[PDB]
Amino acid sequence: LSNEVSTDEALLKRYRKEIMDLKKQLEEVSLETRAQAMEKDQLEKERDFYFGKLRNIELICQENVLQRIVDILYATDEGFVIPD
Amino acid sequence: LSNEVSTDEALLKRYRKEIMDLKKQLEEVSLETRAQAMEKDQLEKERDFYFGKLRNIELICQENVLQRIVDILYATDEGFVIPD
Repeated sequence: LSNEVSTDEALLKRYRKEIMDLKKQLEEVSLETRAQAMEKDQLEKERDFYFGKLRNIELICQENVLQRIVDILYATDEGFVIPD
Repeated sequence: LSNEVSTDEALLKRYRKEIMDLKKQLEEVSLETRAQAMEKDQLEKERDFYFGKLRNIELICQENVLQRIVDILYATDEGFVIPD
């Protein structure tokens, strides 16, 4: 329990300022989340853009230099690998 | 200007509840932003994982079925294309 004895007007003024600051923060974080979501969608489109080529390259090597192109498709690259 | 005449205690109680709700919202949006940032990093690693294969496949086709593998690398795929 604080030993400060504030007036009711001063505490109301403090609460209005905290509410104002919290609303400003909430809208800023919400707008940043929207911008980060759009950059996340762009990264996903680029990922699917790249994978669409690897998938078609695998189909070309399947029906038949061409050999080690397959090894790259299923190679472990820095902790990640495409399973069978 | 509202025609309501509230007591100072009732308005303080209302302000404390709004501050409590705003702080809860701010922490929830902040935690969601952290989770979305981790999923965004995973998408970026997967994108770079895929591109690392396309880059090495281009190097293999450069030094020399192999023909149309290059066409796929530089093909326009649903509004996106890798420039020269």
